[PDB]
Amino acid sequence: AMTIPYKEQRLPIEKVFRDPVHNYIHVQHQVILDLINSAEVQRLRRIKQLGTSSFTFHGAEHSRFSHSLGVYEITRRICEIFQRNYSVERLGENGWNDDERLITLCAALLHDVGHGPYSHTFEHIFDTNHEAITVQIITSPETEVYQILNRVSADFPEKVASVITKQYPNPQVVQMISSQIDADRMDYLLRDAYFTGTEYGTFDLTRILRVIRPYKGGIAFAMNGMHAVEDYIVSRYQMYVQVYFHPVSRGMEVILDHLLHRAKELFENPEFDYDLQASLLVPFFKGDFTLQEYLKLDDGVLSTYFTQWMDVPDSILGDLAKRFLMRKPLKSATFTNEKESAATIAYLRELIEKVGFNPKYYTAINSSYDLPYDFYRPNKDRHRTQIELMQKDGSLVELATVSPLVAALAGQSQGDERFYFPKEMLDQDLFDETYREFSSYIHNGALVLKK
Amino acid sequence: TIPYKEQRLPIEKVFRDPVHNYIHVQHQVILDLINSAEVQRLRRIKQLGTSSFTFHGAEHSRFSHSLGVYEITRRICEIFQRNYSVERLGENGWNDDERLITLCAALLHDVGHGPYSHTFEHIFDTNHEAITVQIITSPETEVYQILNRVSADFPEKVASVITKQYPNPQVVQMISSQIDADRMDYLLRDAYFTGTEYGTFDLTRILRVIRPYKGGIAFAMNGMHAVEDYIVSRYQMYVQVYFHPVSRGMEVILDHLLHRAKELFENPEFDYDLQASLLVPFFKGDFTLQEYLKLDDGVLSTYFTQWMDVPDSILGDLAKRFLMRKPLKSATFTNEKESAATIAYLRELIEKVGFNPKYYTAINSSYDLPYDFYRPRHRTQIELMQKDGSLVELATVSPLVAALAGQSQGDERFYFPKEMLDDLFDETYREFSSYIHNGALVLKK
Amino acid sequence: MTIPYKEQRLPIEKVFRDPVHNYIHVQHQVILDLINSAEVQRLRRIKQLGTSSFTFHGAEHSRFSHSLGVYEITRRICEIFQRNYSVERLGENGWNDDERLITLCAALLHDVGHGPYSHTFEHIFDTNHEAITVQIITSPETEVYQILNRVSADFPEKVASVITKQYPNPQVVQMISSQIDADRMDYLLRDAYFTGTEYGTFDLTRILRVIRPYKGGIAFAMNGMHAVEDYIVSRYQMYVQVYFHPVSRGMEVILDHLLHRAKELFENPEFDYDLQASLLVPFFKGDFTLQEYLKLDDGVLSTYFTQWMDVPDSILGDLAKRFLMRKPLKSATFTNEKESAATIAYLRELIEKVGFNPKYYTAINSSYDLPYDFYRPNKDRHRTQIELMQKDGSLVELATVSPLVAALAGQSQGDERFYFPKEMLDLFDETYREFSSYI
Amino acid sequence: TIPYKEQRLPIEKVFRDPVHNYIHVQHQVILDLINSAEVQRLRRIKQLGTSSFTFHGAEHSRFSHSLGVYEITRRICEIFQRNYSVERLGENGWNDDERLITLCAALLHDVGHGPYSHTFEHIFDTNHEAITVQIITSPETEVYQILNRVSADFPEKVASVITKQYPNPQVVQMISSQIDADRMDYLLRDAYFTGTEYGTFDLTRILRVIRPYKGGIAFAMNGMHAVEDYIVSRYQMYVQVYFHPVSRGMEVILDHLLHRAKELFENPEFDYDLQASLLVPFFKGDFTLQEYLKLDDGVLSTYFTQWMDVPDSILGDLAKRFLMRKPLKSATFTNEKESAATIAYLRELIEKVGFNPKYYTAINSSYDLPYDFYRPNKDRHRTQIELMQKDGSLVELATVSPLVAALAGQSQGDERFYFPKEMLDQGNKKHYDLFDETYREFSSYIHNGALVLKK
Ligand SMILES: Nc1nc2c(ncn2[C@H]2C[C@H](O)[C@@H](COP(=O)(O)OP(=O)(O)OP(=O)(O)O)O2)c(=O)[nH]1
Ligand SMILES: Nc1nc2c(ncn2[C@H]2C[C@H](O)[C@@H](COP(=O)(O)OP(=O)(O)OP(=O)(O)O)O2)c(=O)[nH]1
Ligand SMILES: Nc1nc2c(ncn2[C@H]2C[C@H](O)[C@@H](COP(=O)(O)OP(=O)(O)OP(=O)(O)O)O2)c(=O)[nH]1
Ligand SMILES: Nc1nc2c(ncn2[C@H]2C[C@H](O)[C@@H](COP(=O)(O)OP(=O)(O)OP(=O)(O)O)O2)c(=O)[nH]1
Ligand SMILES: Cc1cn([C@H]2C[C@H](O)[C@@H](COP(=O)(O)OP(=O)(O)OP(=O)(O)O)O2)c(=O)[nH]c1=O
Ligand SMILES: Cc1cn([C@H]2C[C@H](O)[C@@H](COP(=O)(O)OP(=O)(O)OP(=O)(O)O)O2)c(=O)[nH]c1=O
Ligand code: NI
Ligand code: NI
Ligand code: NI
Ligand code: NI
Repeated sequence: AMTIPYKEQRLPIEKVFRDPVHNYIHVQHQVILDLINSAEVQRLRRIKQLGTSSFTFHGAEHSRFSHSLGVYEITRRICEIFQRNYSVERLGENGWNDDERLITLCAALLHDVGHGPYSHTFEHIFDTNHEAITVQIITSPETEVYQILNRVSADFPEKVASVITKQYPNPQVVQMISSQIDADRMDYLLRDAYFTGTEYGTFDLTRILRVIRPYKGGIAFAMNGMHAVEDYIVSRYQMYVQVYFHPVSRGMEVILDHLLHRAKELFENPEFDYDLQASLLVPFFKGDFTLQEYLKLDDGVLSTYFTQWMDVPDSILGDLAKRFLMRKPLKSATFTNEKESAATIAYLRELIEKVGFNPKYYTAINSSYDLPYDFYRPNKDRHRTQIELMQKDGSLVELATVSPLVAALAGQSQGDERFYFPKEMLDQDLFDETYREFSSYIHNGALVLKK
Repeated sequence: TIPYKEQRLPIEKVFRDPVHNYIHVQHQVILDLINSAEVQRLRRIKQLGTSSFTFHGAEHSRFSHSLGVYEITRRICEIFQRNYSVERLGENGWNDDERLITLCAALLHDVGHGPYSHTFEHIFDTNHEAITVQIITSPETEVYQILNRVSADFPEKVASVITKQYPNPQVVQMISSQIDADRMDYLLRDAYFTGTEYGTFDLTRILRVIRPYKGGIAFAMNGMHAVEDYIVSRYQMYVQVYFHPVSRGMEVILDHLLHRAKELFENPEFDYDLQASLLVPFFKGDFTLQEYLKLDDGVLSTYFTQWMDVPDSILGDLAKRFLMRKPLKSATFTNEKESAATIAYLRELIEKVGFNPKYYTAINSSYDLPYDFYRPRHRTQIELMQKDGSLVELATVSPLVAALAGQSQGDERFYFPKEMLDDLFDETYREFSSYIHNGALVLKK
Repeated sequence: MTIPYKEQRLPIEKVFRDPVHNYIHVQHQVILDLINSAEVQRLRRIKQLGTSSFTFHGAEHSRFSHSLGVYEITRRICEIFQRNYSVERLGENGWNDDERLITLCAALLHDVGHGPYSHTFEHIFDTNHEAITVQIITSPETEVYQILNRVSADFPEKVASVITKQYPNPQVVQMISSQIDADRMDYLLRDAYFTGTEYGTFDLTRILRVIRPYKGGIAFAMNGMHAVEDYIVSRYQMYVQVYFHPVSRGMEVILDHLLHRAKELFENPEFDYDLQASLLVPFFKGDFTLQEYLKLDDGVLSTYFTQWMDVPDSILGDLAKRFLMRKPLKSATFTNEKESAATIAYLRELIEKVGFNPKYYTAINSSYDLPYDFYRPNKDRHRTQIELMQKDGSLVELATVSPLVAALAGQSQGDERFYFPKEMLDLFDETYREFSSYI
Repeated sequence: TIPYKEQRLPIEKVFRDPVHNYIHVQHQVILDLINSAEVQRLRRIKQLGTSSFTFHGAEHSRFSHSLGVYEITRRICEIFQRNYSVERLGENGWNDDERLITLCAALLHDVGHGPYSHTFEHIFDTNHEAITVQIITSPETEVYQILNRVSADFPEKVASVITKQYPNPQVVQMISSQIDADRMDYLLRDAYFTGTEYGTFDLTRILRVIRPYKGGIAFAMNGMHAVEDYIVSRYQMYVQVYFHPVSRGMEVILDHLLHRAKELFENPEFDYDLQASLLVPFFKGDFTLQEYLKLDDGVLSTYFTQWMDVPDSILGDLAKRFLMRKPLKSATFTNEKESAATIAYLRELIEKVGFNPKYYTAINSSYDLPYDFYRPNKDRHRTQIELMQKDGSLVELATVSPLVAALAGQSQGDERFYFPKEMLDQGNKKHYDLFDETYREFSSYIHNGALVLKK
């Protein structure tokens, strides 16, 4: 027993957290344990990983907390492997340097810490940015996370954040958390599939762990593992078109967006004279918030305020709050492009209006390209956009050049376009002719462009 | 127009479920119930309460559990109709005319649960069974309007299944018995989401041996082992998950947090605004059904977040302990009588160092918990059906089930702040420590 | 009075545990009798993948389990069709559940004519499994026929017409045989399950959620395009990684040359030795009865091989050792059959210098010859389309709307391999320490 | 050149396996053993014998099981070496010099099994452990020539691990104990192929807590529940799969079929040709290793097909019953002594309708099957699963697990009486009246799957 500095302190016994996806999360460092236990990581239990997806895939109730630990776990497994077989002691200057282990472990655990409730929707209404806030959390002395990291060394908070912002000077560390095949994507693809119940949009983590390699340029995958790397791209693409891009979840998302926007407009309007009782949102209505105010938000804050709003003297706010709480998403139809459809969309909005729906709150144009999921688009100008396969002689070849399957998927390359509207426009009074004519513009789930 | 009662969906509707793969909805009435306000609200209430603090995958809702119970129930009905109908077995067979009502009841069996049900009923004296019946039979609810639209007597009938007075024992026992769709779903779903997996017995195997008869529901003798596996899963799920001390430590905090909130609300000397409008009728002890329906898990945690800044050190700390996961630790003890003197002394030491033992200690046993154990109320027991129709008791023919019945080492725990086991309060902490060895009380005083 | 055979539903359905589908559900007496019949039972002793097990050692599943899986998938389709898309609701574009029994029987029986190592066997002895399937279904001598004849007199021929694609209900025909059918779906899933190529598994439940009858047969909902894509990708992965594997084919060549060599020394009227190959005699002669064929299974051949290891012919004895002890020939990849012709003959003579004959130790082999076909949709042939159905009932060819499926189709995966002994790569050293120049 | 014992393959050779995903081979010795004639023939022998008749997925070979056991053992040795080497725990630690012999013993543990091993040993008085040792220690085999090439004394040492005489308890217990690589693979693999998907435990959690100590192999106390799940899976596989009556019905037919063939061969008056050359040494009770090694499942089934046409009624029919799946039906009974006179009477009745009772009936119990229950003997080290406390002391599993005590206390084995199915049923719409009253008399003794003794 010696004087062990904080950065190297180990728990007397390994701590294990049951996880349905990875079986166990293994924790050996005091620092990592203290981070998991910190106020701002604990906060992630109360924020759903998949936002509105749970309305379509009702198993999708998992938290950002569990995913954060999952990412940590995969990262830990990679570090173990790198140290065992591909260390600096074995391979020299560009081998894995295990002094990088702690920072890589912290970066993995904390990568999503700045996420708020329904963050994609919250960011569009309130001009937050989960990435900026992640950095702020890590480096602002008021957080428990900072106080832990600063106890490692004085510059440790800045270093951890630089990993997340991809400015850290070791590409093996950067690319383990963020690349085209990283611990982050690997956990969420496995976890989202496990909980939605789409268990066939799933690859083999262990085979990928068998072929993952560190090198001078970052992280590559041995050539004999090409097929396992293919399965991963297959899962990635399957999860995108089947789960994340689902029209009904997006329909709920549109409601949420329009709900939060109406609230904000009401708060700012002097002619509106009722109390929204939404104290934790006030700083965001005003566009003037602190990190502390932000850290108080989670999914429950929003739904709690929505419940209180079902009684508001505003018919639109009231209805939108109802729609979100009770699951009444807007319906959608596809169109080709914004330019062509413009005239038809405008006219359908007129019809919707005439029937008593304010088009601003009850319609939207929506694309899957707008969502935070990117396709594999390997480009030799941005090295972190490629998946590299390592040949036996140590040379690298980009995945798509050797895999026709991947090249076919990377070339499927397409995001959709949708127009949203109330279902009651199609469900079937002195509005007969209006509904009849609206329906006639919808065929095979698509806008008929007659105008 | 076709009658609501008979409104079968021309195209089946399916909901992907990670446990059962799909929930199949085949009747308009069932779809309408799933879509109704008071079922939807179950999305916002966690099935397992504080268990997620121990098993972080246990974030599944009462909503997904309710759909699961409905699904297993649908599958038993389909097997009953195909293999054991009245058309074949008469009196001992299944009358599929009962399908709609059995399905509505299975879907709604938990609709009156509030947030952190067990804890909530301890503080505010609510009752989920009674509220479930209220929801089904009160005209103000979407659920009622749907059921009443079936026929005028249908709400009361549906509720009679849940009260266990519906005159069909096959219908009653499908929803509630020792082995029913409810327990089968939660064992499988809890196992699936916690990742414990001990509680994965083979459902299709039980579905293959489940039989109707004149006095309820039995299991074919050739399915004894399948039934044993279910008993084993229950045992495991109870001993490993439901009775977990850490989860119960978080429950004690929640309990004490809500009590302190109530006390402050009633405190003439308390100036601060709790901004807890939805909890107010419960603080006051005068609440309506509509007021109860507005409650969910997110309501409580939102209010706890606001409370973290309250000028009451106890309330502020208890809210922090719940939101930031700082449970009381616990140690086992055997006797309420002999450990008493020792417990009283530990409370002194805890107080000595500045924790109010009313808030920062508790006595807790797994006997208090909502779930129970199998020991052979009106019927509630497992019957094995011989090929000749006669019925045998499971425990009489399975020594394994018999052995586990007598296995109820349900503990007793004293809860206390972790700080006690880790400034010259140091001697007090050491004293306290010497009374605790390997998560168990050392009886000294 | 008593129930017609045609209509004998079991009081309690019978279940067969299957690791792929969890359960095979049997609810008709006709189906149970067929399952229990002599010619279906013999499929237990014939491997589904022949020589693949030498490369993927878990692939020891029989054709019997595959046959039951096809039956089971077919049953699930019918049950869904009846529930949601029956004639009662859709008329002419709907499913008529009176067709259930014939469809299930055909599903179950589709492969009954398969012998041991089917592809190889047909190449040497000139047999045809399709023809034999029909023989079995229509010959008074089989238990299968007796069962079907008991349903009604014309039932055997109707069942067979389903297999031969001549039956007048395209829905019945396409369920068993099309571009995505119960057959393909089971073997892809099962071959994946047993080889352990875990992905190559697609989501069957999603396919069964999107599968639709219509007047011209079987189509798939447009909103299920991605599910259908998942199927195509699995298909591609299985072909490229499993069915086309060179090591498995290296064993196929040995077996081919082993049986072909045994034919020769039986045909050769000179050298006299008891081959002991009682059950192969009719096949050497090319005149066999059906009963003679039905006695053939994997164990028969390997039992003969065990004996052939000591036949005075060193070529046959070696070949038998090689097949029994897993000693496969190696292979390399080239492009043209006319361009490479000079390169082959040179190596042939160099192998003969070692003391082994190129006629039995080399071969020309391509992936395109195997009993597996790529999805190649044509404008004229309706059999080669996967049809997607829009909500208005209009059909769209899968490849028209899926670039991924299109890009995979145009990917002309065609192998071309020359086979040679491993002993080449290592008499004295100065014989085969030369011309390894093809790496 | 590098010594054979140390020879590593240029690149790791991976074998796709549906159970363990991959089998990993690094040693030249292991690759050669896998490739050897005696290991290869395990492809031609089913692991579960007659189980495939009740669970039709169960067609996996003893070969894939052998690679599985090797793989699990390799994973354990790997864990033992990097976490519990002698360099770290000294005396209680793992000595990686033992790796190669342990892998060899794991791969070869079942090499002496012939076709339908349990039935075959009953009729022909073979012993698969004896034969395994023979294959390892006999110069005539490919397996010997590989092992002896390791070193002169290596074959004897490999054999001693299997006979459990080898001095290192860690090596012996990894391969044979109450919780070893052998049991772990077949439980998982048998579950995987039968499709009893919930008859499985978690290999990865056991691997996380498995540990060497001076007296062998133990498991960290923090992994007790995972050890529990292993016992649970073990028990459910026994009761649901291995002990299945229909599978045992087919085994009874196989047993009597082989017995009849032996008897017919021994009859001087019966001069018909059985055409079963490879079985003749076994009929005679005089076989060599080489004659045994030629035997597999395909040899037997081939002979059974010919036997369908042999002019003995009993043999022809039994051969048909085995090829065509016509198992004997069965009824349980609890006590042999009290049931004995009744069984004799039922045997008379069965005989009366034309079924020779010696071939068409049987009595067997699950106790007779090669699956032992967990019964820890407090003074017999080998019978126990040891859990290691934080203090380093060992505590037997049942001692601290009520569930395991409950399962271990419920350890029992049935008793069945087997008879032709046709004794019970009377066709579709009954017509066959000539023995009708005998069928009814017989039927009155079979009730609720059990033999009923009249009062
Ligand atoms: N209706 C409903 N569907 C749910 C729920 N949870 C998950 N789902 C799944 C099953 C549905 O088929 C799928 C799509 O949701 P909707 O039914 O609202 O959209 P869809 O376009 O199917 O509407 P429709 O078919 O016209 O009722 O989401 C729920 O609470 N209610
Ligand atoms: N510490 C901690 N444990 C968690 C969390 N989520 C799940 N768990 C699980 C891991 C362990 O199974 C179990 C242990 O909880 P604790 O660390 O609070 O209690 P314990 O007394 O076992 O450990 P301790 O001595 O308090 O560090 O809870 C979390 O966010 N923090
Ligand atoms: N050697 C061998 N491979 C097997 C066996 N069972 C399955 N396999 C699989 C493992 C490999 O994925 C694949 C390769 O088999 P081979 O070693 O015969 O072919 P390869 O071209 O690797 O020959 P090589 O060892 O490189 O000379 O076959 C077996 O019993 N022996
Ligand atoms: N009949 C039959 N069953 C099989 C086969 N392969 C697996 N099994 C399974 C499914 C059966 O429910 C189980 C029991 O076999 P049997 O049907 O021979 O015995 P059981 O006592 O069920 O006779 P039963 O037909 O119910 O009077 O074995 C097969 O080829 N034929
Ligand atoms: C689109 C899609 C849905 N689902 C799930 C999500 C939902 O919970 C459930 C129903 O989804 P739906 O989008 O409703 O799909 P459906 O074809 O079953 O019916 P329809 O579109 O006509 O309503 O199935 C998948 O698992 N995979 C998929 O690819
Ligand atoms: C007994 C048993 C059977 N099975 C499988 C084996 C068979 O393939 C299939 C049929 O089992 P059976 O032994 O036939 O039992 P059953 O209840 O399905 O019907 P019966 O007794 O009337 O025959 O189920 C299990 O998976 N688990 C079990 O415990
Ligand atoms: Ni992430
Ligand atoms: Ni419930
Ligand atoms: Ni087929
Ligand atoms: Ni074994």
